[PDB]
Formats: sequence, C-alpha cells, structure tokens
Amino acid sequence: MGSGTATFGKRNSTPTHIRCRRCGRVSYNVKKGYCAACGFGRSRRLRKYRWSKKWKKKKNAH
Amino acid sequence: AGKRRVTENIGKGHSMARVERLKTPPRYAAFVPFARGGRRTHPPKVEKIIWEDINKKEKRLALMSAIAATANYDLVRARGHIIDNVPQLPLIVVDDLQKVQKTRETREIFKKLGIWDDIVRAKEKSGVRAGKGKMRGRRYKKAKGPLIVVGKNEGIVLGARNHPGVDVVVVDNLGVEHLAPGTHPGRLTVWTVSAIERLRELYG
Amino acid sequence: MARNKPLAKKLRLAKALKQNRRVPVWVIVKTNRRVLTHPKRRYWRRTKLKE
Amino acid sequence: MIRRRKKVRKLRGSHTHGWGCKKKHRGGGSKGGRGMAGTGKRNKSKWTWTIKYAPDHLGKRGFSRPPEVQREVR
Amino acid sequence: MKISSKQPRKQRKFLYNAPLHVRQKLMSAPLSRELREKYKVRNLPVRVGDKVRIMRGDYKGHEGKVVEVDLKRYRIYVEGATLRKTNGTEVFYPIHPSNVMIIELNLEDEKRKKIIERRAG
RNA sequence: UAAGGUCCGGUGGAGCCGCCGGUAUCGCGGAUCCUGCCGGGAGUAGCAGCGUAGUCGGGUGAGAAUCCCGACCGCCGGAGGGGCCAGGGUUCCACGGCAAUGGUCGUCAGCCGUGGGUUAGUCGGUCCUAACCCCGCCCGUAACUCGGCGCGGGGGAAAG
RNA sequence: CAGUUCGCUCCCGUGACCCCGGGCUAGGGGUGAAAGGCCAAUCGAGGCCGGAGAUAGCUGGUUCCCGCCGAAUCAUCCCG
RNA sequence: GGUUGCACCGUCCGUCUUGAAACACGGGGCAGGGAGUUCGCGGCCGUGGCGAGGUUAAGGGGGUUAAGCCCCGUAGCCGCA
RNA sequence: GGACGCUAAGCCGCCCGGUGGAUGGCUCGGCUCGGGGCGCCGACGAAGGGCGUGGCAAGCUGCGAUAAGCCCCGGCGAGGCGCAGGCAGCCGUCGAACCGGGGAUUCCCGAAUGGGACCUCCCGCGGCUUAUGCCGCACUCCGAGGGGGAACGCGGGGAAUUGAAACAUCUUAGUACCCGCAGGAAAAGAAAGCAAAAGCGAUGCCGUGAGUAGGGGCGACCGAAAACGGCAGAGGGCAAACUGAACCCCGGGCCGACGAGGUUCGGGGGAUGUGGGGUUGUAGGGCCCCCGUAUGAGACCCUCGCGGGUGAAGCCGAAGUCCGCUGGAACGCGGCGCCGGAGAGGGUGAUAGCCCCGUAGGCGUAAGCCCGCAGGGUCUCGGGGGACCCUGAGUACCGUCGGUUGGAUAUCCGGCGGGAAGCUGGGAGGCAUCGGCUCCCAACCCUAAAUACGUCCCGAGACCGAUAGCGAACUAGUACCGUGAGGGAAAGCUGAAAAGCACCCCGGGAGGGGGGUGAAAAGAGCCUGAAACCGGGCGGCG
Repeated sequence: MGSGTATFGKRNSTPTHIRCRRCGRVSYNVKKGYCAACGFGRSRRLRKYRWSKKWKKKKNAH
Repeated sequence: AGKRRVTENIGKGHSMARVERLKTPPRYAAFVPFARGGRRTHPPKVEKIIWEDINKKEKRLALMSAIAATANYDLVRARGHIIDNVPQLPLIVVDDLQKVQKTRETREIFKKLGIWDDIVRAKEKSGVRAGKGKMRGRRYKKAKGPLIVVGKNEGIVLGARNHPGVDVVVVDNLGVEHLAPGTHPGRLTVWTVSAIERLRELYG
Repeated sequence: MARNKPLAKKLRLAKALKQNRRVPVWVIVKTNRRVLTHPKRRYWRRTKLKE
Repeated sequence: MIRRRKKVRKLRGSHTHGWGCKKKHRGGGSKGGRGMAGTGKRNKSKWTWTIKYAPDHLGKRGFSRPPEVQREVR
Repeated sequence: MKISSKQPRKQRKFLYNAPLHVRQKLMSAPLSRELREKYKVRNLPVRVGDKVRIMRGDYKGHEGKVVEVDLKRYRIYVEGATLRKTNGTEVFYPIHPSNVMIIELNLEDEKRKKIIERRAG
C-alpha cells in the first residue's frame, strides 16, 4: 500500500503474542503454542543454528 | 571490525551523498576506510614478512667481517667504546677468568685492564626513549658495554651478568647481533684461552 | 479493568517503580565526586515499552 | 624499504597514478575481463595474446606413455 | 635477566588487584638503623599497633602513633601528621609508608612475635 | 627554490630529543564524503484560521493578563460532558518546590522530590462448551523444534 | 495543524449492511465483486540475516616537494 | 608587520570537457576522520655469496628463562645435452 | 576654496575576555603471537533466566526469605565491613579479611517431566510427624535416557550471485546454509594392501613427489597417488569346524586390609548352546600320541608401611633513604659511601640498583599422581601322524541408471534386476579375455601413542590508543527502537593531601558578585585548553 498509515488503527493495543518465561520475549504466540525467539510449547530443545543469528544475540544477552 | 554493523543505504532524493551509513542510527558507518571502529584500506595481516633466509656462506662471512672491525682501534672508538689499550685489541686473558663468578672479583680484572670505561657508559641510561612508547614498555635501558666471551662455565656466567652492559656468550652460539648490535660495529670482546683455541676451528 | 496484572507482574511493576527515583545523596559523598542522575526515570505518557 | 606508495608519491593530481584515466581503472571490465579470458573461443574476447602472435593455441596432441614403462636416460 | 612484567600496564594491574593479605606487604616500611641490624629484619608491615617516624614529606623528624592503616588508599595516618581544615576542624594527613621508617615495633600478636625472632632475619 | 626546520616571549607544570639503520592502520582542498562545533538566514516565519472567551475586584507571593476566591459573560447541551471495554501504570492522593517541562506566562500542575492510597464465600476472572488448537502414542521423512492421519488426553470466551 | 488534515458538497443509512472479540489461510504461496490491487508507513512477486567486500566496459574521489626526458588521440581484430 | 591611496594588470578553486570565468558538476564555515594492502605465481631489475656446481626443506638433537643467531639434516629441486 | 573641526552604520588586521573541545602528555583497556591448562556436564533436577535481598540502595556485583551471606579443614595471617575514599553502627587480634578443597541453605521460572500458565498456581497417591509441617512420588527405557556445552570431529541433506568479458556443460563448491550424533581429541587402524617385478608389511600428520599424471565449450579452469625424509609405535578378540554344561549374571551373609581371591544361601540366562577349542591363512579344523605340562620362572594387578620429587599459590630473599643547594615535595646538581647465584618493571609528592612490592637462589604439603623398596592374588607357552577344514551371501561379480572424484576403457558408492565358489578355492598387480609370474584372503569387532580446538591462564610486541583499538577502556550488548525476527549508541583525567571553601558584606535568591582561599589563570566531567565564532577596544580606511 501507501505511506501515511499510523493514524488509522489505535494499534498497537492488545497483543498477538505474550511475554515468554523461557526467554521473556514477547513472542510466545497465544494463537498457536510456539515461541519464536527460542522455541517452547512445541519444543524441548532451544533453537540450534550456525547462522549465527540467535546464538550470537543470546551469548551477548547472557 | 568494520563489518560489525550491517551497512544499509540512505539513498538519493534528499540531496546528500549516496554513501551508505547504518540502520537505527545515522551517525556512524562501516565498510568505509573512515569511521571509528572500522577497517582502513586493508588492516595489517599476521601474514606479513617475518622470516628472512640468508645462505650459510653469506652468514659466516658476515661473522668474519664484524669480528674484524673489532680489532681496529678506529672503529671501536667511532662506536663510542673508549679503551686504554690502544696497541692491544681484543683482549685475551688467562683461562682462570671463567671460573670466577664473584661479581666483585671479576670486576677488578676489568678495572685494571682499562675496560671498565665502557661499562660506565652503560651505567648511564642511553636506551632512554621519548614518546608514548613508555606505555608499551621497553625503555630505560642500559647501553651495550663490552662482550664477554667464555669457553664454558655455562652459556651465562653468574659473575658477569650483574655488571652494566656486560652480556655473556659462548663461541658455539655466537651471533651477528653480539658482534655488531644495530649494525654498528666496533664492540670489544674479551676471550678465555679455551674459547680462543676453540674459535680457531671453523664450524661452518 | 486494564486487563490484568497476575501476581508476578505486580512484582515487575514494583521493580519499575523503584527505578524512577533519583539517586540518593549518600552515594555521591561515598563516591567522592560525583554521579549524575541517569536515565531510568519513568514517565507515563511517553513510555511504551516492550516486554 | 621503498613502497608502492613511495613510488606513486602523492603525485601530480593525476588522481589515477600511472594508469592514465580514472574511468578505465574502476573494475575488471577495464582489463578486458578477469583471468585468461578465452583462447579457442569463437568470440575474440582476448584477440591477440600478450605476444604479437595472435592468439597461440592449445589442444594439440601426442601420447605420453605410462610413467612406469618410460625411462629417460641420464 | 629476571622474569619481569615489561608492560607497565599489566604491572600496575597486578598492584591494584592484589589479595588482602598481600596488601599488608606493600604497607611495610624500613626498620630504623639500630633495629635493622639488631633483628636482621629489613622491613615489617606497618600496623596501628606501632609507633612510627615521618622523616620525609612536610613533617620531618615528627613521630606519632599509627591511628589507621588503609589498604585501598594505600596510606597510613599518624597522629599529629594532620592537616588544619578551613571549616575549623583538625583532620588527619595521609602519607604513604614509603616516605616513612618504622621507629618502634610493638608486638601484641603471637604469629608476629614468632616471625621477628625466627624467620625474619 | 621547496617539502620543512629552528630560535625568542607569554602560557603549561611533567616528561623530551638529535644522529644512524629498520617499519607502516605514514603526510589531505574537494568524494551531492562521514562526524563534531559554530554563524548568516532572524529575532523573521510559526505561537491567528476548525463554533471565536474572558473581564473587573479581592487573596498570596521575590515577581501575577492567563494560580485561587467572589461577581459578571460565554462555549458544549445524545453529547470536544458522565460511566465503561481496550490500553496506560501511578499518571491517583497528600505535602514541599520552579533550574527543567506546559506553542507566551506561572506562586499553578499529571513537571521535580518524598511519603501514602486498590482490603471481596455471595461482582467478575477461574469453570463450561463453541469455532477451533495443542500434546502423547502409532507412522512418515535420511532426520527434525517438520507433517497430517487413526487412537487417547488436555486447552479454548474479562461484551456467549 | 496533519508522513493524508479542515470546511462545504456528495453517496449509502434493514441491507449482497456495518461492527467487536476469538480462530483460520504465508511468499512464485495466499487473498482478490479482478486494480497486477493487497499481504505491518516495503509488492510487476514482503522483511531479516547469512552467502558477501556480488559485479560494472559505469559516476564521484585517491593526500609531501623538487629535477630530467616527454606523448598519442592513428592502425588491425573482436556479439566489438 | 598592520592597514590604505595611486599607476598597471587580474573573469575563483577542483572535476568533467575538443573548448570552463561559466547559465556544466560540486562546495555555508572551521576542526577531526578519510582511500596503493597482503599472499601465491610469472616476467624484469639492482645488489651480494658461491661456482660446474649451488641451495638445503621438514625434524629432533643442541644452546637459551623462552628465543633468535650459531651446527647437524642435501629428503628434494635446479644447472652440467 | 582647499582644512581633522567630527564621517554614524560599517570594512580589514590585531588585541583582551568568553564560547568550543581540538591538541600534547596520561591509560586498571584492546589487538596478535608463543607455551601450558581446560579438556565435558545434566532429571542424583543442569546451564540459562526472573524477582527479591544491604542502615540509608538508583544501578552493578554477590547471595537466596539461613538472602553483599552460614559451617569445616589446611594455608597466609593483624585490621576489615565489594564497585563507592559519607556518617551512624557492626566483628577480630582469645586467629578475622584473604586463598585452596569440601559441606549447609541454594525462592519462582527453565530439559522442567502431573496439569495449566504474561516467569505464577492447584492437585491424586505413599512415608512422615503434633500435622496440613516435612520427605518421596504421577512424561520414556531395562529388572538407564531427554537437555546444555567456546570451537574442533563423525554421518547425511545441499544453493546462488560470481567466473567463462554474454550464456546452458563446466566454474562458484562439496562452499554457504540445514538435520541427527560422539569425545577430550575424534575418526581411521593390524591387510582378498603396495607393484620403481624389486623392495615393503597396522593407522594418522607434517615436509616433499608437483602445479607433475589426468579431467575440462580441450575454453576458462580443476588436479592426485605410489615413493622419499621425519614423527610416534601395539597388538589382539569373535563366528564356525570339533567338544557338550566343564559356564555366566544378580541380590543378601561370611572370610579376608573396604581389597586381590574363595565359599553358602533365594532368583535369572543357557542345551533355539554358556564355556573349552579356534581367528587372515590354512590354521592340518578333529582325533591323537613322548615329556616338562597351562600350578607357571616372568608379565600384570591389588593391599599397606617407608623413602624421593611433584601437588592447598603459599614461604623466605642483599645492599644509602647520608651531607650541602634549589623546590610545595628530590627521584635534580655537587660529594662521599654500599651489594651482587640479586642494576627486571611498577610504585613512592619529580627523573631512585641500595625507600617499598620484588629478584638471583632455595623450600613446602592435604585430597591426588609416578617409581622402587613388605605381603597377597591372576597368567601367555613348547614337537610329528592319516582324511586338510562352506574357512563369514543376495556378498563376490555382472547387467541397467545415477551421484562423485584427478580418475582418465582403469575412482568410489547407491538404487533396481541376475547371481558364485570352498582355501583342493578366490581375489589383486590402472582395458577385455586366456596364459606366466608375484603378493594377498572380502562378505565379524575393538584399539593406546605422534596429528584438530581456543573457553582459560601467563608471558611478548617494527601492533593501537578514547570523532582510535572490541559495539563497549568509565553502572554495555546498557540506554534506546521495532508486532517480531532483529537492530544498537554516547559517556576516560581535581589536587601532595580535600584542605571540596568556615566567617563576613551584598543579592528576594538556592545562582552570581566583593573579601578570606600555598598555586584556584587546579574551585567541581575542574591536567592541558586549538580553530570557526561572539563582544568591546586599538590602528588604518569610510
């Protein structure tokens, strides 16, 4: 679409995800059951990647 | 460093240069030769020159030349080393000199011979260095005095290292650095009968 | 309501409440020159705030 | 001892530095292409070699025997 | 010649970080000339419990008792080595033990007595 | 010739050179270059436009056109007002202040500082099931935090 | 005033209507009363990071002095 | 040296261009940052050693606090058709 | 007419004060390299994360409602109470702080596991006790496992921009990226090998062989190995043939130094075969016969006393702080003097061998390691006689199609189809087949040592130094932004000691000014204090 979108919707209001407790990010999806910052509610592993994208952020965060 | 931040384009349309800065804060850059925290044109490598071969013949001739400079009074004085014994250079002393490793007893033989005057120079710090190089270390040094060459009593002698500028060696492990430090020739040597006899023989 | 604050979230909010205080005097004497007040002071119109 | 930069100095305001124009020095097209850049090629991408003879070719033949059956006498 | 730290920056880092027991050693001061010979002990770690003389710095020839030994600021306070404050107080004057020489040894710790007689000599 | 160097006077209050042989993240006038600091524009425009509000006494105070009290006059009037859903999170209340903040102003304030205020068998959440979702087991896939079937179980409404 | 505003005017206002909350459909795929429109200020094929310092025959720019010699802008070939 | 009058001359700077004082492009001003580096291989050159020969690599012994230099190792390469 | 008689505003230069933060010196930080260490941990409830906790606490750091901590041992031992140099207050010298090992408690969340869940909450058993206190339990194996871990290692899956001046084989590349998985190295590894036909006998890695053979629009490009010199070394055990229970495991007791070794008692495996035998190569496979005869000289292990070194990161360690002078302070100048198995580098009010940490030298032990020294236990072996023994299958090998590699007729592996032989036999030596010659036994398994890493500790610099080097030297991956994935800064310096300004005048004034402040032009992001720029003034012009 077309620039000028920010007066139309009172959005963000009520989320579409919530505060995790495996990482505390605001991505534990209440309409599924999946964490998209580290995996939880569908998973017993943390995400395992050699990108690094996550692994690096996490180490610095830790 | 200098690929630490992604580098994304500010573009044209607003009348400034099209030269990339960053995403979130336009205030720094990367993958440019400017910026805090960045690369230049090409950083310094670990791969830089650090070995230089020299041929066995070529190295040996250098040793011969540097020891020849020592036996000429004029070169020794030019380097700054001042000697009482004008007609005699280098000095050979009796074989007993090695065994002595009282710092004070081995000092006295030097004083008499007139070769303490070089050691006074090294008492004065002349390896003093200006600039901020003090921060990295390796200043306030002593000047290289005479060279004491022994046959044995190990490679270092325990009554000939304490003295200023007196650096100890053996004739099996002799080197161009000891003969003419800095590529300035004209540094005194002092022999022991067993070293002099063993150097007569050529090793390579 | 506002909906709604579980038991742990009142604790978090409470941590957040503490931070919005200026640094007390006794610290600055103890350091012996000085510690500026330093941004963790909270507004309520101007504060939107990821979790 | 001497460096490449030393030899260039900072120069005359040539702004190229011994390769003439600053528009024929900006990449790999400038070279005429990277690497050898064709030889037996039907296009004359690289036409003429580096010697006057134009281009000199490869893909001629004559066997080498197995290394074990050969002997080159000494 | 000697095992060294030739970077001054690491040498300083060593100096700051030291264990508490080692910090006492930096706070040692030469025994006066009569004593130094008599025990054969070069120096010993200055404490509260001793008398000391300041011979260098602004008071010279002054002697006084050690009030405090501070290991973070690496200075010691002696009574009558003092400053006068311009708000009408008399406040202590810190000086390092390196300017100072320890005029008398007063022993009231049993380890310390074992050392002076025996090991330290 | 020069690139450049040296000396003097003031400031400064601890480090600094020359000579020779080495070395390179080694010398800037420009890149619609990057960054910091600063001037002109200007003390201009903007602080008028939409249904357009103050004004006179008196109180307080270092200071009052816009803080408060009294009087008078408006604007809004099923809706620039009242109660709530979402959201905010202390903005609530109280007391003390004016350097900062309020398109001017300020003794006022949601600003700054410090204390204090939300007390539930009988309200609602929780619970029920809905659209629909997820987990285990079987199986697949080389394999999976992937995939759905067939079984078994749980979850699922702050306007039902 | 506003990264889409203001006034007036206009169309619809029981309907194939509008509207809330939950859930569902995801990238050569969806969704589309069909504009190549839309899918989080990005759609003739979204954003993110890695490959990656992609490549250019193409624009801009490339830093201290002095001394000596001092041009060619023609010729052949080439998807040139 | 600061500033200024007179006589005379004098259309920036850099880039682009066949031609720029330009109605071609770029610059508000000052400071700081700011662009020829490394490796391999080939072709050149200068110097130096040795000579129909030349050169050793890897390694361990050795020496040293470590290490370099010093000695051994000629595997292997090149030239002598 | 000329004259300075008044030329404002303003232009140019300089000067003085401010602004500003450049510049130099300064650096408890980076960066790179060398050596060694660390070399796994977790449902026996990890790591990670959250929220509290201190006298005052805003962040950091440390801990868990026993909350900047508690206990024990050994070591060092006379002042402490983290970053933070305030006051109050607290404890120790009758042994703290600190260091090493070990222990207690170690909330909630998280593999998280009974269930759900914005980091909270509720429950069904069984032990338990006064009891709800309190302890164990309800995901998946067998009668032990998830998950984590800095990279490295193993096995699979597997791009494209780019190059070829375009473009499709080829190239990029077996790279990026994805999944499973092990260790402190991994894996390979004790011969159906090599093939200079001669010589060798497990296997890694480094140098070399070599940009050589070979591949390839025969274009660009790609690319070995045998061998050599080194390094380090170590070999064996199953199935079967033939014997046929001669055997093995588990829990409890006893004996013995808990041990080495042996016994008994309740169960299980095993006659669909434990054990004996035998194991690359036919060993003669069997059964025999002479003798020493598998006890075993050794070789290995275990127990325990001694001795030696190592190991609680800790001890001990020489010699000027003398005189005169300058200065705020000597580390300066002159003079005298001192030590060395010991003139490194920091520090101290400045430029210190002898003022101090230290240093050359030597030394220490508990848990723990190594060796021999007192005892006990286990244990390999050796000859010639007939019929030579299925002695390892969808294998060998071939057929069809690919993937891949230098692999070329001659790489390696997979899928689909066919399909042997019995050491009397088979395989290999770079085309097929047949012959000679030589080497060598696939279809069973493990394996120490030499070789990879960079979490960490130390040492080092022709390395960098606060608009540089890590994004970050200073509460940083912090502040901050974004639905999220993800993105991401800036902020270093008083002085010897704070003496960090009493007391006084003025000012509404907490600001500022006057005076007193060793230096204050060191008076509060305060060492130094550039330029652009602003004000006034001076000199010239107008």
